[PDB]
Amino acid sequence: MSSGPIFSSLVTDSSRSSRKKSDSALGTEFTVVCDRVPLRDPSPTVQRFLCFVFDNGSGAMSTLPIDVGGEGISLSDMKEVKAMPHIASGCTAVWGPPLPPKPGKDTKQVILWGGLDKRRWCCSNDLTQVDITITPKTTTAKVSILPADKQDGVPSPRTGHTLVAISSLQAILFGGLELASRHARLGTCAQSCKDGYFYLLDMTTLRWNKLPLPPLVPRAYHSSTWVPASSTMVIVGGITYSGHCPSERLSVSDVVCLKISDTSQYTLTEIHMEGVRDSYVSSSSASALCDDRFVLYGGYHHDKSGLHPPEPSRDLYVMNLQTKKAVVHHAPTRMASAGHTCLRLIDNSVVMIGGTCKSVNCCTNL
Amino acid sequence: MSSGPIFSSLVTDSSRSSRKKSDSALGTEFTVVCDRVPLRDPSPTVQRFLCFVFDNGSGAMSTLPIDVGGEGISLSDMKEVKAMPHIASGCTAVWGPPLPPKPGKDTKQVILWGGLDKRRWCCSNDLTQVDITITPKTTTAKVSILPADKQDGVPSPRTGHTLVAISSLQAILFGGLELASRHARLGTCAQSCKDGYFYLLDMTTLRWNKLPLPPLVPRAYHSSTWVPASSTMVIVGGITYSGHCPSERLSVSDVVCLKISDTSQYTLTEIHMEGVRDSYVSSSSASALCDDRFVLYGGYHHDKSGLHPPEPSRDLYVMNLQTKKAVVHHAPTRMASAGHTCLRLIDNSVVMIGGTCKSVNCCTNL
Amino acid sequence: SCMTPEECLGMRLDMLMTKNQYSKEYNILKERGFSTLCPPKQLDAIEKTLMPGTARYSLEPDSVTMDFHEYVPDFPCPNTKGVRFPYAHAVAKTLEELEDEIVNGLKKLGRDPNDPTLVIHTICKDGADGMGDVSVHKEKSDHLLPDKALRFSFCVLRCSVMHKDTEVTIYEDPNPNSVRSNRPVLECIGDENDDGTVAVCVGPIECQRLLMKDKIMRVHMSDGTQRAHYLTFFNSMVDEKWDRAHGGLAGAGSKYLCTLCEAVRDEALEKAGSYKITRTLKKIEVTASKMKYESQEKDTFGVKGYPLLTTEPWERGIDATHTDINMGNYFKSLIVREMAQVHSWAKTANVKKQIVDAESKLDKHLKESLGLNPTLMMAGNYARELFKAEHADKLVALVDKPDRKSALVEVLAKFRQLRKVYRANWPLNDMSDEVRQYKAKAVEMANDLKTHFPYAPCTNYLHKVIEHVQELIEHPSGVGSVGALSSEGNEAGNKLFRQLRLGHARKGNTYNGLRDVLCTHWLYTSKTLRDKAAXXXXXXXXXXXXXXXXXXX
Amino acid sequence: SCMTPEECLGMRLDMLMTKNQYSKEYNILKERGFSTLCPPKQLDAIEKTLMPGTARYSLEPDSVTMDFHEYVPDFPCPNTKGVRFPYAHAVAKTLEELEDEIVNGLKKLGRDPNDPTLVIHTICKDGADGMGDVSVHKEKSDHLLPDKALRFSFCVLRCSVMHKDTEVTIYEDPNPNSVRSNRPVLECIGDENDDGTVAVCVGPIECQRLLMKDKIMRVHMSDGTQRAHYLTFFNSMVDEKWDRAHGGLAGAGSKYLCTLCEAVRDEALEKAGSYKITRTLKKIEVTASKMKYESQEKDTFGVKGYPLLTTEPWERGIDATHTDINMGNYFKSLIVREMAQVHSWAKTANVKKQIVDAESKLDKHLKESLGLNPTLMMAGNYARELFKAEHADKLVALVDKPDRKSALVEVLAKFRQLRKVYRANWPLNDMSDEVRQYKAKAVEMANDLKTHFPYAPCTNYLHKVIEHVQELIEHPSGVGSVGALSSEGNEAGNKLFRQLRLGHARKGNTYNGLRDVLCTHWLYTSKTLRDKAAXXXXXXXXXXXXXXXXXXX
DNA sequence: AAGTATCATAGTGCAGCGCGCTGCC
DNA sequence: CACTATGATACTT
DNA sequence: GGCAGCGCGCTG
DNA sequence: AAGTATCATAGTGCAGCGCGCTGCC
DNA sequence: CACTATGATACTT
DNA sequence: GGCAGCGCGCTG
Ligand SMILES: [Ca+2]
Ligand SMILES: [Ca+2]
Ligand SMILES: [Zn+2]
Ligand SMILES: [Zn+2]
Repeated sequence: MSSGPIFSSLVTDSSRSSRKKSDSALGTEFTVVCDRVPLRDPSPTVQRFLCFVFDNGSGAMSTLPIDVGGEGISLSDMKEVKAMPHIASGCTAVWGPPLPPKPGKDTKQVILWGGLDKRRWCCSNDLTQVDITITPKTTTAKVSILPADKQDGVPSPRTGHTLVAISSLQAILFGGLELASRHARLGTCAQSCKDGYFYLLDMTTLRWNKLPLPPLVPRAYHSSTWVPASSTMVIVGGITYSGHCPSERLSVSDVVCLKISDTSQYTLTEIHMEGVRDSYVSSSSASALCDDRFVLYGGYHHDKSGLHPPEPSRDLYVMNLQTKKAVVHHAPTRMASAGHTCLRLIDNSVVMIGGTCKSVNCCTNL
Repeated sequence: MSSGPIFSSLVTDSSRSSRKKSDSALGTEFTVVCDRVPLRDPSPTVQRFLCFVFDNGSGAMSTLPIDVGGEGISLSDMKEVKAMPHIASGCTAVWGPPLPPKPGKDTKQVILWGGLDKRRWCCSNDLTQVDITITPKTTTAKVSILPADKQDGVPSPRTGHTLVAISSLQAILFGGLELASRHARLGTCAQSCKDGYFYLLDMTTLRWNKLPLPPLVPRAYHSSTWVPASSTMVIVGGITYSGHCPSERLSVSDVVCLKISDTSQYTLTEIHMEGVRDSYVSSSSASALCDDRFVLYGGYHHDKSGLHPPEPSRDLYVMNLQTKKAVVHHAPTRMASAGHTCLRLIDNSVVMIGGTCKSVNCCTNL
Repeated sequence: SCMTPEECLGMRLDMLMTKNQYSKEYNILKERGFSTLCPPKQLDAIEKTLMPGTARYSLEPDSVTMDFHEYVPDFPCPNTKGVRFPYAHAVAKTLEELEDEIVNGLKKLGRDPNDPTLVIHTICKDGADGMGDVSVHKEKSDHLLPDKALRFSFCVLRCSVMHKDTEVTIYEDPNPNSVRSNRPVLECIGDENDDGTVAVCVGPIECQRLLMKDKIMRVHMSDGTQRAHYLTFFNSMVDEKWDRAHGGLAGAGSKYLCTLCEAVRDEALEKAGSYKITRTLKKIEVTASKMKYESQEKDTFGVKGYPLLTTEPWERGIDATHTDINMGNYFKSLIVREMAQVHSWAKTANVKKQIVDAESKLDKHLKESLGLNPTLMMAGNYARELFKAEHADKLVALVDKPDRKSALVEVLAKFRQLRKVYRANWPLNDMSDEVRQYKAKAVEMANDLKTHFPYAPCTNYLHKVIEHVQELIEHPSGVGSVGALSSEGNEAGNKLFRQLRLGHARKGNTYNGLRDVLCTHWLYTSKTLRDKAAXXXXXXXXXXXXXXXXXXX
Repeated sequence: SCMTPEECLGMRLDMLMTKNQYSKEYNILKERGFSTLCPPKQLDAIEKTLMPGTARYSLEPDSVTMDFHEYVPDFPCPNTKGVRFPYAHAVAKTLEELEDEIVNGLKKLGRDPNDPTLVIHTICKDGADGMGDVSVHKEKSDHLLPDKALRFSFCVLRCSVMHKDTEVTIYEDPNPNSVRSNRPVLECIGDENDDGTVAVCVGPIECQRLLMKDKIMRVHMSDGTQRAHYLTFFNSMVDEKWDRAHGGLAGAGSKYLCTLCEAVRDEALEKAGSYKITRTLKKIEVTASKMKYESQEKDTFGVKGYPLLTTEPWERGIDATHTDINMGNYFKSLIVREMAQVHSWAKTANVKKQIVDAESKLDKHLKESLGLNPTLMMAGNYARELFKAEHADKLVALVDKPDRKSALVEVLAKFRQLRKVYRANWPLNDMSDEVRQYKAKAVEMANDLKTHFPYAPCTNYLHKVIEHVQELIEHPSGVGSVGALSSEGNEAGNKLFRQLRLGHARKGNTYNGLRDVLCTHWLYTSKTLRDKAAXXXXXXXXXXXXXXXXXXX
């Protein structure tokens, strides 16, 4: 069921939590899986999205799960487990390879890539493995930082992106660059340096094999999430390498492995849409999905100035890219207070929507 | 047993009292009676001094009893009963006439006289009756303020003194004057105005019948307490009407009703002593008694300057005025931190000594 | 070549140049050899001229504020140190100032040096207020100094009642609610909550003020000829916390809310209009000669009173400038109560979460277009943004259900329309139809709260708005306003008081330094100086309005 | 007749006269018509002369401290606003100042305009420290400003190593631990505990400092002929809270107490003397490439370190002036512990009542002869009373059992005798036998604590006294002291920083006003100005010592 | 009568963190 | 054994 | 093997 | 090139008290 | 519908 | 008939 109401979920009274009212969702990056062991409601009915809403360092407390049950949202646990050596605003990529099972608990591997530094204020390419394992009533964690020793074909460290992949050992895509200041650089860092490259990243063998294509150089700061079920993956706008030309987008760009039974024939195309107004990106993030279409937020809850168009604002854009007659409509826009920082919650063949914000800790629902 | 040790009594932890550590003994004036109904230790042994250590207004909290048991000192009660319409630093005179008894409680009448004002900063002659009654485990109070309506032969309102009397209806003596500022007075209030008069004060009939004598004018700011058992009463120094001539005292002055079977033959004499050094008064208060002699404190715990002599300091002076060979010796001086503000605790035919201070809430013991 | 010392003395004060810095500039241009400013030995001759106490009536300055002995601790002297003047000399020296103004002020009649003929009717105001958290020194003693200070000053407003049938105002001191027309009387380091001390320092000043008031005086042997005056005063700078703890009453009230009328807490009705005057003293004595807490207990009380009533003239008191803070704490509170759909003013355990969260939302939303950093202790600059003619939509923009939005803007619009009565310096010379209709207009404004809101809290200043303003301005032989009678001239003076002490005046000894605060703060506010200094003509540009364009720039 | 503008510019700064006040005095003496000071349009010509960035090396001033875009919120920009300079121009403009000093400083040799011959070896110091609770403005935005400010400045001390075999110091800047020889580099409004920002503002200044250090430069095209210099620095104004949270280590420590050695918490032994230098970075990588919290955990650590080690030269750091506060908080604590017969440093539920009561007694007794108002956050003026040669008996007068009294005075007497090593501006030119015996003397001083006291707490500054001072002064190619290398010149500068902002500089807009703080604070400290202003000759009175009498008066 | 010198002192350094115990799981 | 800041006033010039 | 309290001491 | 005018805003008003409920004696 | 305070700079003289 | 908590609102 798409086009469902707001559901401003229930806030935290800070009665058994820390002194933040759980408002520390600013600068956060995480993942979530519909998964078993209902350790937050032992009922024969409530299927539960298991989740760890904090996976960061200098953004917040170190890591933290959440009480995303079947329907409602509350608190169920407070961690500071593996207390903050971690990364800045980086990424939170696709789950790692599964491990041999145990009688009572299940295994998880999280990859973290890219980001700033809370100490040097420069680039970082912290490839990070984190082992996560869930038994009932508690969990554990292990940290596996891997610097450039195990890294083969090291990509340039850079600012910001998301990462998508087939669930084992395959391509992980399209970081976003920094005009980094170095020694003798501090004047006029408004230049434009570029790579704009494919790179297939095997998850176990740490090797960024760059896939062959004549490279479309621009537009690498935001993107969408890869879709299953006659698969596709789309990049969305937000950058012109300079911070001076806007990214008023009227088209999309499909990066997709063409014949997915093997991993071959990497091509590129663009498709113009039934454009509602203009300017797909409000220079911010949407990246979320649906089951036969996209769910793309991102607009200005507060109208920071678009450079050339006076277009962008907080509403939802939904793209019918799965249709060969690729058009753009809207769902009924639940104009809550939300905007400008959303994170996804998808499900296949059905619409089940969750989301976070900066400090308006709420739920985006459709 | 005279000449006994210090007994710095046990301090209050402010665990069940107010936020003062009972250090509010500055500017206080009270009375105390060895009396029955041991409502602070129901034992067949512990005779108990019953007491109400606060009887003031602007000095402290309104009124307050104390845990002066038989031997030791602690807390036993906290009042703010009849919360502060009361007097400033005034007096605390002899107990009033007893009332018809009740099955379970005993009656008390307190007279308060003289003092400053917390509101006008001038004289006050607040004749005050306070009804006090003690049952077990609680008490009660009533206030009877009487201004000059019921007053006959109104004396001049004035600064400071103590008051002594035979236990019913007889003479109450020797206030201490103010060089009060009025309209057109504020320059050079270092003058000298005088009364220096006897006045017999009937307790019930409010009449200050001034007893006939050719008046010794000087030395009315401090005095001692009237003594039973071949009675006598003594005045001690502290004033020269001016604040500019010191009161280095080497003699005493006996005011005593001569033939006490009636109340007649009011005479006056002075007796020089076996003077140890000089300067009986440190321009402050002693006024306490003993059973065959006096107990006279008063010296400088901090040496504020005597004007002509560099004599006065914190030790105890004990006068052998009961002996016809009237001499002055010392008890072994328990040189504690005490001085300059003492209040009395006497007993006939035995030495039992208590005392208070400014903020060093302690016990003077001999 | 060389110059006039009064020119130099006027030069120093607008700089707030400390005395050593003037000595340093004198030494620098002396060493360079320029015929320039006067030496400081030329200053301190005429510095003792303008000090008070150089006239007579109908010799050491800077008297100590204890005036009793040191060596004898019999009186319990409370912890206080400061310097005061005799009040009458401070009146007379200011009377010496405006003498030349009266010379050019007796116009269209003349007859100037006629002493028994034309008696001048002057009228003024005064008041006092405390301070907070000024630095403490070594003090070399056995008792502390409790951090705070008392100041008492007084202004001069009008000088014409007893004149002709053509009774015409001739001098108004045009600022007038400010610094540089405030002459100091009392500066001291003390404290006023566990007080004890206002009857020591401020008390005798009021006991002198009683002998001052309502008497024809003469400024005796002024300058050649004398000049008479009829002194009149108006004590209203005594804002609410000072009002009752020395006007006898009880601060929060909860039974009688006004220091002019007798009114129940729970009355949002038409009016009270009663004017209790000095009756309370008698109801002290009935409580004093009979059963202090158990006689006439809430029975005869027009108003509760504990003490015997210090400073005298209780028929006159309100402030204007120190009501905008409570009006803002009223209206922003009402907007917060409207923001979440709640009722019944409280902080209930299931309501105050909504209240605090909506207040934080209003704070962030007002931050996104205007400024509010703090939460408690509002400032008058934050007050005046909440009543400006613009920005009304921005203060209500989160409030949905637009009928309540329209009513909430409408009540504020009534408040802007009828706010011009107070904080106007001279009504009865402007807006006089509003002056003659303000009682019915304020009854309508309280009626707007009455019907569009079932809450109706009446705080201690709404009763000082919907009544006690029409008749107060209307009243004969007063002044005829509240705005120029306000109490802001002390408070900006307090901005000077730290500034003239914290690394300005004598340092190293408390009593010797506070005297030098008071001396230069008395010299700071002579009109004989400010008419001689900073009075030039700017280059005219046709009234700086228009060539024919551009109301801005 | 008319005057020199540099004379006027020197006249303004010692007054701290704001620019409008100088315009007002110019207008007053212009209207009176006196040939006097220069107009401000004559000032602001040469005001841009002394600004940095007017030389070359081996054009807009006042650069913004963000230097990236506005319209694109992709980088999470932290809450900070301020103005900085390029560091090298700030070095070079000060190098332009002392050029004429070197001209009269190259004495007994001469050979002055010989550029490849005599290369001058200069050496200096720097450091930074935060602030607290400066007022916040409207700011017209959606994020606040967290109350505080960062300042970074640097001094100049010596200019002679690479000279002759007769290697002679020729200029020392005689004050030197003060204001008016501190040139500013960074002023900004920010915060440093939830920091994020020191790597934004201070970080690139240190990354420039690395390119600065240890290189022969030339002040290129100075004035006619050039002049070369060899720049050297010494970062030690970085007092303890700054030291470890950006020197990698952990503040309270409890395992390794010094930022120079490797030492156990529980060692009151002879010495450590080890000098860890930049090794910790490698022990970051072993924690970084292997098992962040579970590899070499308290196993290989000479010292614990979380991050990858900002500002560089870690072999040099201590302060002198900011140790008297902790020495006083040590010794007054020891006197309190002695006052009641207790042991075993703690606040136990049956001991801390005795501790607090004895401390209150000591506070009142010290008040009855000297001054101590506060309790927490001691001041350096309260520090220097506790080490003066007198008043020793008054600090121990309540302590009975006179053997402990004699030992308590004796330990302090050792401390006075051996305190002259630090807070001396130039040892190795005075007290040199104390300099060559201070290690054994401090071992004796720690030995006095060792035997007369079974307590022995070793706080973070006793290890910076009983070691790390002898070898630190003894060390080759350093400076040879700690006293003139201290960090008080920033802190009195902070006294100026409120003073140049709180109602001094441009107001109404934060970023536009803090720039005008920094500009006039750069102009405040040119030696080219202070040599031209306030330099006269006082009237001599035979050295103000004696006729033949009266060491006082 | 001009000019320093002396007297005493205010100004400003203004919360995170990391132990070391503890039952307590 | 930080320096720089304040205003009388006693003691030199 | 944590683990979150006191409980406080380090330097602010 | 001299001189105001305009632009926006900081400064300072900085805890006692007295209700009105409540069980709770 | 307090006044007094700050420093560029755009717009008059 | 108190009575000392919350519990807060008044004006600071
Ligand atoms: Ca006040
Ligand atoms: Ca600091
Ligand atoms: Zn009223
Ligand atoms: Zn060390």
